[PDB]
Amino acid sequence: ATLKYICAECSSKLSLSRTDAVRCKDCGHRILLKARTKRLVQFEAR
Amino acid sequence: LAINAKTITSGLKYALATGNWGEQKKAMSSRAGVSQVLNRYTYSS
Amino acid sequence: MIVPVRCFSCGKVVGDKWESYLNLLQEDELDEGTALSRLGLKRYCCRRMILTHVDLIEKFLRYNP
Amino acid sequence: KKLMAQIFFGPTYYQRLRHMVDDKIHARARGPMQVLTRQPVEGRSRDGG
Amino acid sequence: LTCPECKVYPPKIVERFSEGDVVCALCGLVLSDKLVDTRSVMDKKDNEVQAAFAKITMLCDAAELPKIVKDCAKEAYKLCHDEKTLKGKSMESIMAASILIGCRRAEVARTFKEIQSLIHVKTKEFGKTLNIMKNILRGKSQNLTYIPRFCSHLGLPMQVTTSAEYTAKKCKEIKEIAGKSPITIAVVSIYLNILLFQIPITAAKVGQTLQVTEGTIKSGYKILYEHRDKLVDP
Amino acid sequence: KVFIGRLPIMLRSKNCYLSEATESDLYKLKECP
Amino acid sequence: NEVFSRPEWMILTCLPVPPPPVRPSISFNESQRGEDDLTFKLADILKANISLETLE
Amino acid sequence: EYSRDCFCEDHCDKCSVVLTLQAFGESESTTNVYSKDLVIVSNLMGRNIGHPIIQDKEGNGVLICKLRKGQELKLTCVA
RNA sequence: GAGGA
Ligand SMILES: [Zn+2]
Ligand SMILES: [Zn+2]
Ligand SMILES: [Zn+2]
Ligand SMILES: [Zn+2]
Repeated sequence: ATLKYICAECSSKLSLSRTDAVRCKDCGHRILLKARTKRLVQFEAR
Repeated sequence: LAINAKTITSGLKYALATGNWGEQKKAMSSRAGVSQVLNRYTYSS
Repeated sequence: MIVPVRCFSCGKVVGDKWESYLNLLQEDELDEGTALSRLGLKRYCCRRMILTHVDLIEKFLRYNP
Repeated sequence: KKLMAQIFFGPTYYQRLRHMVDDKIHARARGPMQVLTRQPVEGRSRDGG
Repeated sequence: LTCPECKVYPPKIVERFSEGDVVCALCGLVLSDKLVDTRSVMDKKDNEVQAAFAKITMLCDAAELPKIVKDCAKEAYKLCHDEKTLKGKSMESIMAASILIGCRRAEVARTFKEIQSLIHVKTKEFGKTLNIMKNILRGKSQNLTYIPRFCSHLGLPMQVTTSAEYTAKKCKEIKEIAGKSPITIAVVSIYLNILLFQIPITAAKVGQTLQVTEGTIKSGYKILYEHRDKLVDP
Repeated sequence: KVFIGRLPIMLRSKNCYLSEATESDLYKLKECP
Repeated sequence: NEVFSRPEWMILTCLPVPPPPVRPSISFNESQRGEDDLTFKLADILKANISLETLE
Repeated sequence: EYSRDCFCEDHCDKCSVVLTLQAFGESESTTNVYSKDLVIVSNLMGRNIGHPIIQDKEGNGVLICKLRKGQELKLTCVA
């Protein structure tokens, strides 16, 4: 799916507004990752 | 009943985090230089 | 980490020889002198590249996510 | 052409130290100044002179 | 601060702090040349204020409260700090009032009984004092937080806690004697979840741990068993 | 019985979670062996 | 010296107050501005002097 | 054609060859990613160009990367 | 702390 955050511990998916900041709802963790973009980043082979 | 744990807690923590071996009120009279920040530049370092 | 391609100085591709090198060691019990020479790494500019590699990417592969 | 002198030659372990130059290059052409003494600020990270 | 040349009343300017100048982004004239970087006991009536500060600080220590809660309570005390509507009130009632003020404002759930176990306030003069103090601060100018505290105090896992969370969320919409002092409702939701589970924390331990009635729990449980219909997520 | 203070723990000291754990766990803890 | 240094001037009775620029106020947070060290010392001298006048 | 000579906006089939790569750690053991996994996408116009050279006797070329389980790698390249 | 030289 499209993504907004990842639980660090459970390594699943998630989405949140400016609501809670925590709680991998399953593990209830307190650290989330920012769910890598989709900008199709460009790279230079050198 | 009414024992200030924060005394020991914060005292230990502050001392470690700065390394001024002494008292939190001891600024310079406390011996300093202990408790550095674990150079992790290269495993052997 | 993973094998480098292309022995730095020499330029010869070596990024493919890694598997076979390991195989020689395990299954053939071969001696890495002769192992290298078997893969054709004649000059030490490449022999260095293989012999001394360190395959950390293994130990990276063990963190679950 | 061949060289008239032969060359010592072999592998050798070399370790790359930190402080690449890009962290030393530094140039100031009238940037910001301190508060107390109104001389240029200090530290290249702070645009110092 | 305006561009003499370009002369637009709201001046579209830029600060080239790296050069330490200020520029009329329109015409390019520099406006200001050197930009100063800045980035790095009885004679004062604060005697009572600092006595309150010290007692507040030691109380915050005892409660293990966050520095933000400590600051909020200190600020609330400073906001009142004197009034006829206060009129004394033992100087401990106001401490407890401002402490609960700080905790609520920083979103910390704290029981009047816990606060009173910290401070002898007689709890009734405390009620009046907190009322007047809240009103004063309202002039001078959300109950879910209690669950995980007790979940921890009873040693309960996070999925149990979120089950309780959803139960309490539906509690508001399930009048049919929903709350009426919803601390009882929180504790009975906890009891619902543990009874849904197989946890040997039978009512005695929870009651003696949370200083709650052994009977109000089953009083709530009576309607809770009927209410069981709207509580099954998975 | 009575709480007092809070002691920082040297890592892998007898009292640390890691003190006895094995490799695979260490990995699972995201902690380099 | 007669004109510039008479010994009684070696003991202060009036006190000059160096203006702000000598002791500027660092605004190291953006709502409040930590005052210069000297300014605290001046507050202290002023406090004590006030007190002595009171006690007299 | 050298890209600096092709007028197309940065690449075309007269000045480039597009490769692509997808890998996924379906297995439980480590999934190697070899050069041979590269796949041409752009049209070669029948020019003997761009097949990754495979001197390896085992048939899979350079070892590009290793994948554990859920790790997925998917990118496209221009030659 | 760091610290190069
Ligand atoms: Zn999680
Ligand atoms: Zn070579
Ligand atoms: Zn202008
Ligand atoms: Zn083209």
